[PDB]
Formats: sequence, structure tokens, C-alpha cells
Amino acid sequence: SQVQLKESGPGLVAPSQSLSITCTVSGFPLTAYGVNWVRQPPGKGLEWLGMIWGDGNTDYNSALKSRLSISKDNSKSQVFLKMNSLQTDDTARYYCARDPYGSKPMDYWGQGTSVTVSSSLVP
Amino acid sequence: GSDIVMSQSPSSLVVSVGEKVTMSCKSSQSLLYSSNQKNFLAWYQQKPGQSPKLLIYWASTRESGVPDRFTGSGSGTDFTLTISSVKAEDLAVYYCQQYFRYRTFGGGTKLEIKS
Amino acid sequence: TFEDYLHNVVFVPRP
Amino acid sequence: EVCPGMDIRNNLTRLHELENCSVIEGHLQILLMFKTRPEDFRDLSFPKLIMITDYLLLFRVYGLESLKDLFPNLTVIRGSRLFFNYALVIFEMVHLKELGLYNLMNITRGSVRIEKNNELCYLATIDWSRILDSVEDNHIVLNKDDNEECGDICCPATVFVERCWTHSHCQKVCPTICKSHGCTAEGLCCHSECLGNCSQPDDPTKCVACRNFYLDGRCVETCPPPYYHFQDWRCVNFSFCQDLHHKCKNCHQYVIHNNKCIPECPSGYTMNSSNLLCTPCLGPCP
Amino acid sequence: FVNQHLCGSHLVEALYLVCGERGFFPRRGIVEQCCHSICSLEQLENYCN
Ligand SMILES: *[C@@H]1O[C@H](CO[C@@H]2O[C@@H](C)[C@@H](O)[C@@H](O)[C@@H]2O)[C@@H](O[C@@H]2O[C@H](CO)[C@@H](O[C@@H]3O[C@H](CO)[C@@H](O)[C@H](O)[C@@H]3O)[C@H](O)[C@H]2NC(C)=O)[C@H](O)[C@H]1NC(C)=O
Ligand SMILES: *[C@@H]1O[C@H](CO[C@@H]2O[C@@H](C)[C@@H](O)[C@@H](O)[C@@H]2O)[C@@H](O[C@@H]2O[C@H](CO)[C@@H](O[C@@H]3O[C@H](CO)[C@@H](O)[C@H](O)[C@@H]3O)[C@H](O)[C@H]2NC(C)=O)[C@H](O)[C@H]1NC(C)=O
Ligand SMILES: *[C@@H]1O[C@H](CO[C@@H]2O[C@@H](C)[C@@H](O)[C@@H](O)[C@@H]2O)[C@@H](O[C@@H]2O[C@H](CO)[C@@H](O)[C@H](O)[C@H]2NC(C)=O)[C@H](O)[C@H]1NC(C)=O
Ligand SMILES: *[C@@H]1O[C@H](CO)[C@@H](O[C@@H]2O[C@H](CO)[C@@H](O)[C@H](O)[C@H]2NC(C)=O)[C@H](O)[C@H]1NC(C)=O
Ligand SMILES: *[C@@H]1O[C@H](CO)[C@@H](O)[C@H](O)[C@H]1NC(C)=O
Repeated sequence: SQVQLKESGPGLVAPSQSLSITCTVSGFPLTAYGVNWVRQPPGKGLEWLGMIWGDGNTDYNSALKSRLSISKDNSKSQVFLKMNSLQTDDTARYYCARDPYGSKPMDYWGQGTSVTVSSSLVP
Repeated sequence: GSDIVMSQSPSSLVVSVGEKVTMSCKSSQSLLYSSNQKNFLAWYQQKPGQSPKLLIYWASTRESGVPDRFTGSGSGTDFTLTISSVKAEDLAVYYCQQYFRYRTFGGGTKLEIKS
Repeated sequence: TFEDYLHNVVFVPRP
Repeated sequence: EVCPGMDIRNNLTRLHELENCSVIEGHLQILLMFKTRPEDFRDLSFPKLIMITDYLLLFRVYGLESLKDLFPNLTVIRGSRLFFNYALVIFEMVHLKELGLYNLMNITRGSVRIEKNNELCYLATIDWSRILDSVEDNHIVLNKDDNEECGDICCPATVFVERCWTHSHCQKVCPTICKSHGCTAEGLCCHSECLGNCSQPDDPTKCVACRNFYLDGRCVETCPPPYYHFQDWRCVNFSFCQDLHHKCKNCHQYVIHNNKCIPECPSGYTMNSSNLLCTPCLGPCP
Repeated sequence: FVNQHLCGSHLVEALYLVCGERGFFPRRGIVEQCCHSICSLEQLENYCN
């Protein structure tokens, strides 16, 4: 009954790589609501990446369109983000949010997932 | 056509508890829908270490729970958010967002509180 | 009358 | 399933074309059936039909005694297009004894005309003020009450007269706060975007019909860009609007004007060939 | 058939006889044609099938 959204991500990614985040939603159908991807660099503002409509149609940030890929699986209540050729400017907290399009803007947000693009990674 | 630009002013504000606060938002294109005569403009509040929270939508409609001290105003391209008597809990970054075609967030106005 | 309107709408001829 | 407008006449054969409809996008005319008997309507039912966007007209349908089995869940008549300013027309229905549209919660636009139905009772028991706003323009004359006494037995009462559809069906009444939205059997209001009824409260994906627009399984306030308002009840995309325009090019060739997918350009406008957009006429209109 | 003005209920009960088993098929039509003026059996049959 409770509307909630949860992101799963890599933590750490090396430059020139691809980032894959999964938003698992609960409490509403993915067929009737949109889901956005919004990132927020440390100490900086919110940047909209793209949206996936109930009908499965997608809209992307024109400045990032070439490197972005949003898809979903209604049955699994999952929305997916793929962002290619990562650079240090892509280091940000990545949120997914519900879009009650036609009635409200982004209402319910996930807690986000921190993604650090680093060339100083160690095991 | 071209993507909508959002501008916010001021970038940062320092006020004392109990004072009025006004922050502005500017749009590159009118956000007024000819169908319902409502503006596709929202205001979010992001408190430190928390995700953003919807305050206002349709330029002036308060979200459920949002106090009456928060007041959205404006039409077309020029919009404002007003806090009648700022409380200590109001320490947050306030973002305006257009949701006409795609979404665009403004730079944000950092609201700081004086001791 | 309204009945006249109804009759005029409902009763359609063959082309 | 959404179905187009239908005119069913002479015999009941073509009526089974309604079996899968939950919404009729247009009108529904059932008329001129002179050899039909009650026998014919015994097990005939359309429980899926929830809404008519235009009007409902019933004229000269012999043997039909009630609409309670035919349309038990018809909740809304939107009245987008009307029959001489009426969304509901019951005329010369010679064997109709009651209306029995016990789920009819709202007539969004237009009035009711119920005339020359000599067996028709259970009309005095209907508080139309809860279904229509424009009750002053209703024309309910020359029925069994105008020439005889109806033994109308039924329950909610309004000014005080008790309200019912049939001997066994009361008129559904929601709390004042629920407005036109509908309410559950427990009295809990449906979401502010619902109309007439819902399966669950405070959920716009659980409506029976929408106060405004229907999109992607939800009742939305407006059709947002890139969508278009269609038939004043649902949201459609550019492709849908384009495919209607070209389907009729081989009836109306649909156009785009003020975020609507409309059948014809308005006065002083012409269609700018390609984008379906209505552009104003430089001088006269071709 | 007897040629006359057919208006209202009279028009409907007449048209039904004319059509029989075949059945039926600021605007002006049948009322102006057969009520304001007079119709032939042939003119009324144009409304059948
Ligand atoms: C523009 O919209 C059309 C039409 O969408 C349809 O009508 C709207 C008013 C809404 O009621 C929609 O919910 C409804 O689908 C879209 O075309 C449709 O796309 C869907 C898939 O997205 C198709 O469904 C599939 O069809 C195949 C073959 O029939 C089946 O095997 C599948 O199981 C599945 O049902 C649907 O058939 C198709 N319909 C038409 C009329 O083409 C279209 O996707 C969309 N275009 C854009 C640019 O968004
Ligand atoms: C209900 O009305 C339908 C519709 O047709 C009626 O008769 C036509 C000849 C017209 O004058 C219409 O205006 C009129 O409403 C009746 O259905 C019809 O029944 C006949 C006899 O069964 C059908 O003939 C068939 O031909 C097909 C091949 O096309 C064969 O498969 C059949 O075996 C049979 O010979 C006729 O086509 C059919 N018409 C339609 C459109 O389905 C129906 O009988 C009538 N019922 C009652 C009880 O009144
Ligand atoms: C009304 O619906 C029935 C039921 O089948 C539905 O329609 C199918 C096309 C498909 O969408 C199914 O998933 C639905 O359950 C229709 O009956 C079917 O008719 C087709 C031939 O047209 C036949 O192959 C199926 O076997 C039939 N189904 C059954 C269960 O008998 C019916 O045709 C529909 N009526 C109208 C007027 O559209
Ligand atoms: C409102 O919709 C609900 C279902 O969405 C209807 O509820 C059912 O109605 C039938 C009779 O039509 C009963 O047999 C069921 O027991 C009802 N179920 C529940 C859970 O109440 C309801 O009838 C609709 N209409 C009204 C006016 O309430
Ligand atoms: C019917 O629905 C419309 C649209 O929601 C509403 O304005 C109207 O008041 C409703 N009618 C009644 C009598 O409740």
C-alpha cells in the first residue's frame, strides 16, 4: 500500500565505463505512472536525466541523450538506467522518482544511490 | 523545439527566524497550458541529507501536508516562492522545476538561518 | 417538435 | 474495451456487438424493435458497460420492461454530444415499467427526456438533482404517472420523499464531502479524480470513470504534452490522431487544435497539410 | 396504401407496415417530406431495408 522506490547501483565506477542502476518500485503500477532519473553532484544542484512514461516511451536530457538509456519491466516493478562513457563530472547521487503525469510533478523519491567515478580505486 | 531553461535568484539567502523570504524562478518559455490555464511549475525543498520534497505544483497549489507559510505565485515565465515567517526547520535548498515538456530544475536557492 | 427532430434523425433513407 | 457509437434497430441480432464494451465512445441508440418480447431480454445483459460518452437513446423497443438487467453497471453518461440537448432519451418505450439504471451516478452534460412511456413507473422516486446539475431542463411527461397512479414502493429520502430505481434498488447516496467522486460501500470517498464510483478509495487507478481525463489506466486532471485530449474524455498520442485522419482519407479527417484531437478545424481555421495543426485563414477559408 | 399526412405516432405505425419483415434502414427529412407534404408508398419504402 505504501508508495516507495529503491535504487541499486555500483558505488564506484572507473572513468570511460558504464553505470547501471535499478529502481525497484512498490505500491503503484509502473503502467500508470512515469519514473524519472535525477542526479545530484556533491554540493551541486538537481539535474534531470530522463523519464519513462507508463506506455514505455522515453524522454532524455538533450545534453546527455547520446549516453543515456532508460527501460523498465512492469512485471518486475523495475525501471533501469544505463549511462555510458563516464567521466568525473558524473560523480553524483542518482535518484528515481514517481511521475503522476497529468496530475502532479515528481512526488515520491528514492533515498538515492551514490556513484563515484574514480581513477583511484583499489581492492 | 529547444530545451527549457530555468533560472533562480538569489543563489543563497541568509535570514533570521520569523522574517519573510522571497525567492524567484525564471523560465525561457511560458509554462502556461492553454488547456487548463495552469502553469506546469513546481517547487521542491531539499533539507540536508534527505531527498527532495514537493511543496508546490501548478505554480500555486500546495502539496498535502505543506504548511500555509509556503506560498507559490506567478504565471507564464516569472514565478516566486514565499515563506511568510521562516522557521529553523526551513534550512534547505529550494528548487523550481518545469514539467511542461520534459523536466528542468533551476539552480536552487540556499536558505540559511541567522542565530 | 422534439418528436419531429427524433423522427428526422432516426428515419434515414437508402442511398 | 472502448467501442464506437452504435445504432441497433429492427431486431436484437447486432446487440451482441456490445458484449466486450466497458466504454462507448459515442452514442448508443437502441430503437424500432416491434416484434421483441420480454422472453427475448430474460438472460440479455451487458455488465461490462460502465460509460457512454455521448447520449443514450431508447425508442420503440417492444417487450423491454426494465434496464436493470441490460445495463446494471452503467455509471456515467458524459453528454459530450447530445440528442437535441439530452444525454438520456426514453421515448415511446411501450412496455418499460421502470428505468432501473441503479448504478447511474452522473450525467456530466445535458438533460433527460422521458416521454410517452405508458407503463413507466419509478420516475417520481428518482432524485435527478444528485445525477444532473441542469434538472430544470428535464422533460419527463406523458408516462404512467401523468395518466394513472404508480404504486412506487422502495432507503435514502430527500426534499421528504424516498429515492429508489425499482422495488428492490435504492438510489446510491454518497456523503456531501464525496461530491460527484463516488464512495465505497463503507462511505469512504473515492479519489478526487474519480467520477461516480471506484473499487478502492484515494487511488486514481481504482476509478470506474474519470472526472476529467483517462490516460494509461489512470484518471488524470489534464492530458500532458505530448498527449492530446480526445472525445473530451481520454488522452491520445500524435500517431493515433494521424491514423484516424488517414483512415478517413480513404466520417472525419481529424486535426490538432489547442492540445485537442478534433474532427474539424474551428471557424476561421484551415489544416496546415502534414502536422495536422489548425492554422488561421489568411482571408477566406478554402 | 392510402396517401395522407403522416405525423408523429401515425408516421411510425405507418412506416412499420410499409417496411414489414424488411425493417427500417437546422436539418430536414421525413417530417417535411411525409408530414408537411404527402408521401407515396414508393417514397415511404425508401426508408426500409
Ligand atoms: C501511440 O499510441 C498508439 C495507440 O495506443 C493505443 O491507443 C491509446 C489511445 C491508448 O489506449 C493506448 O493504451 C493504446 O495502446 C500506440 O500503438 C499501440 O502500441 C501498443 C504497444 O505500445 C500495441 O500493443 C501491442 O500490439 C501487438 C499487436 O497487436 C500485440 O501482440 C501486443 O500484445 C500489444 O497489445 C498496440 O497494438 C498499438 N496500437 C496501434 C493502434 O498501433 C503507439 O505505440 C503510440 N506511439 C508512440 C509514438 O508512442
Ligand atoms: C434478425 O435480422 C437479421 C438481419 O437481416 C434481416 O433480413 C435481411 C434479408 C434484411 O432484410 C435485413 O434488413 C433484416 O434485418 C436476420 O438475419 C438474416 O437471416 C437470413 C436467414 O438466416 C440470412 O441468410 C443467410 O445467408 C448466409 C450467407 O450470407 C448463410 O450463412 C445463412 O445460412 C443464411 O442463409 C441473412 O444473411 C441474415 N442477415 C444478416 C445480416 O445476418 C435474422 O434472421 C433476424 N432474426 C429474427 C429472429 O428476426
Ligand atoms: C468478445 O470477446 C470474445 C472473447 O475473446 C476475446 O477476444 C479475443 C479476440 C482476444 O482478445 C481474447 O483474449 C479475448 O478473450 C470474442 O470471442 C472470440 O472470438 C475469436 C474470433 O474473433 C475466437 O478466436 C475466440 O476463440 C473467441 N473467444 C472465446 C472465448 O470464445 C468475441 O469475438 C468478442 N466480440 C466482439 C464483438 O468483439
Ligand atoms: C461501485 O463499484 C463496486 C465495484 O467496483 C461495486 O461493488 C459490488 O457491487 C455488486 C453489485 O453490483 C455486489 O454484488 C458486490 O458485492 C459489490 N462489491 C463490493 C466490494 O462492494 C458497486 O456496486 C459499484 N456501485 C455502487 C453504486 O456502489
Ligand atoms: C456530475 O459530474 C460533474 C463533473 O465531475 C460535476 O460537475 C457535477 O456536479 C456532477 N453532478 C452531480 C449532480 O453531482
